[PDB]
Amino acid sequence: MLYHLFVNNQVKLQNDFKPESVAAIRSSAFNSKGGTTVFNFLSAGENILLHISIRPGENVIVFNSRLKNGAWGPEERIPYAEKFRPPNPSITVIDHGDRFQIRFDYGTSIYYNKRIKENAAAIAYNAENSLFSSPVTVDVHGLLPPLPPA
Amino acid sequence: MLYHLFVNNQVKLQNDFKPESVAAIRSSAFNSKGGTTVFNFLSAGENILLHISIRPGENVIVFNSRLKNGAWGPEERIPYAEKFRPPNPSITVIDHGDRFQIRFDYGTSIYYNKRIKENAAAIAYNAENSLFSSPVTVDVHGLLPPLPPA
Amino acid sequence: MLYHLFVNNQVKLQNDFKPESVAAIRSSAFNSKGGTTVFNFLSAGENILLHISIRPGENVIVFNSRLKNGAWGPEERIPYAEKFRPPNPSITVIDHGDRFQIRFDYGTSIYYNKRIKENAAAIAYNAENSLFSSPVTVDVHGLLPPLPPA
Amino acid sequence: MLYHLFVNNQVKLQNDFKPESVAAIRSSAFNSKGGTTVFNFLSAGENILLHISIRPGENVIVFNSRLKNGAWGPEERIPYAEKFRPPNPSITVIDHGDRFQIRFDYGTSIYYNKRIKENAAAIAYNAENSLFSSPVTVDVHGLLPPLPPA
Ligand SMILES: OC[C@H]1O[C@@H](O[C@H]2[C@H](O)[C@@H](O)[C@H](O)O[C@@H]2CO)[C@H](O)[C@@H](O)[C@H]1O
Ligand SMILES: OC[C@H]1O[C@@H](O[C@H]2[C@H](O)[C@@H](O)[C@H](O)O[C@@H]2CO)[C@H](O)[C@@H](O)[C@H]1O
Ligand SMILES: OC[C@H]1O[C@@H](O[C@H]2[C@H](O)[C@@H](O)[C@H](O)O[C@@H]2CO)[C@H](O)[C@@H](O)[C@H]1O
Ligand SMILES: OC[C@H]1O[C@@H](O[C@H]2[C@H](O)[C@@H](O)[C@H](O)O[C@@H]2CO)[C@H](O)[C@@H](O)[C@H]1O
Repeated sequence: MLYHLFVNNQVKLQNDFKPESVAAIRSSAFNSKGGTTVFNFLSAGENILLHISIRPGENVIVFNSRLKNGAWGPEERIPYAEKFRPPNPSITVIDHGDRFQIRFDYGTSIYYNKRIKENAAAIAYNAENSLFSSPVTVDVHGLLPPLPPA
Repeated sequence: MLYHLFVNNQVKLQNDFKPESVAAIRSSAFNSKGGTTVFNFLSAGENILLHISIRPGENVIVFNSRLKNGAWGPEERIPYAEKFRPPNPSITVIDHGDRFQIRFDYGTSIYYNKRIKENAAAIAYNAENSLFSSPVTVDVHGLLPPLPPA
Repeated sequence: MLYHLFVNNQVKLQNDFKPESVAAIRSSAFNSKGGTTVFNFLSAGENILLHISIRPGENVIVFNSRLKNGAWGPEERIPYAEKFRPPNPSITVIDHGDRFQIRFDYGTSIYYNKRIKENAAAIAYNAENSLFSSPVTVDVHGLLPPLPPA
Repeated sequence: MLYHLFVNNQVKLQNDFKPESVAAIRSSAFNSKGGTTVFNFLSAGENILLHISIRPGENVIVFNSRLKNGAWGPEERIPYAEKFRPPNPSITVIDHGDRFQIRFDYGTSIYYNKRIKENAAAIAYNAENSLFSSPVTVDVHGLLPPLPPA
């Protein structure tokens, strides 16, 4: 299923993003001078199941969760440098049931254990001076598709 | 290469669309009540190498070519009914040197012999009440990529 | 990388099967009357990092690990029924650093935590009356490849 | 549909290779010192609809056709050099209805007009000292599948 997720907006998923589900986020540009760019996986109740904060100017990507009206939990971080590949940087999120797998263009995957057991109903995109394009292409799968030889 | 082609606009390609090149056009929605939607493959000199005019009312897809300041030549048209598949309708164009191959969601491929011997420098998208999303996700290849077993 | 893994034989990998690596195993046939078929991911020192024992009669798929000259540890098994899809049954293994993820044609993914902290140097295939073809087509990736929209 | 086409043998297609059909041939090796290697697309009547003769020692690839007990027609040739890419060279054949498209690893595609109007029922592989592996992996499609971004 294809979606065009615009900045400072979101897309309501046709089906719940649940275990086995794959979200392929791809940008049609890379604005090297952009600022903090955020991507949230929200539940039907608007809880933030997976928060990804891409901070170029702090050289770190922060992962967290929080309930609609709750506080943030502990931050899980990683170096921002050499993760994205211009001109079409991408982010791939896979629900492995007990945790999420987030793969960027470079480096090994980041594993985030689930903190709020609920499936995702929507994907949000927030940033004032986005690091990526608007919209970004999002192809959500019900499961891993057949893979090409390369 | 990923491009986001907004309606009544166009996208300047990073490299010429030439023989062996494949353009994968995908929309995140299908507006049944949509009007006439047009996709053009333009050359550097703005010649319309391949004109794809989708007409729901008139029930046909019309293919043509035309120089920037010239007149349209004969039309090669086909039935519009049962070509697209909602919610993510698609259009794929492949350059085979002497002719273009066009493929939709349903039916067989359509072949259109080249009339203006030039490569494409940009892809246009026009519509008053587009049949598709805005923008449309467009993936351009230099050659046919590795195929999945399914 | 494409390998043809013949039965009761193995294939020496061009590069270590490590975290982020994906192995796409596919058979060109399914022999219903097949017996116990085994696939092993072996380390340079011939340790059996991941043992996949498919048992049609006993109706289960058994996962285990073992040092070259050591004894098997506890078995992590699952029901065999409705896992494969003829005529081209498949098995996919992905290394996630701390555990392996196994996927068949049907059902959800299976996760097996690593027991022997070593990378795989070869992939073995054993069977008296194999359930699959000989050889089996095997595509190994360094990282997850680009995914088709479907 | 997957097939394992062994040298000096063939594979009977589950379905007729006809217009829109794609055959993806991939070798798991490249024997640079190998000799002439042949791949034939045969009809149910054993007519050779598409003959591909890969001649390294003559630096040419020859295309031809002929009926089960008929003579060869005129040869359509091309340079052999820099077409295949080790260690996993490939050949892709696509039926465009009025002609075939043959793409190797490098160079533009070769277009062969059909000479015997019949669909293919089998694919043969002949060579004394093959340039490729045995078997070769063959994934035949009923039509072009969804393409990955790269
Ligand atoms: O935890 C995610 C959350 O972080 C906020 O920023 C934190 C910052 O990381 C921390 O070092 C500082 O002490 O407190 C800030 C506020 O909690 C972001 O503002 C917010 O957008 C999320 O990304
Ligand atoms: O042929 C492409 C061109 O068609 C124009 O419409 C045609 C119409 O299809 C034809 O039946 C009539 O005879 O002439 C019209 C004008 O030449 C479209 O208006 C134009 O945008 C192109 O799509
Ligand atoms: O556990 C992997 C190992 O199993 C052996 O068979 C086991 C059998 O599954 C178990 O029920 C019994 O208690 O012990 C047997 C031998 O330890 C297989 O023979 C061996 O090949 C591996 O597959
Ligand atoms: O035409 C395909 C056919 O060619 C045969 O070889 C030809 C050769 O190409 C030509 O130059 C010579 O004059 O005659 C030979 C016999 O026709 C191959 O022997 C045969 O296998 C096919 O590849």
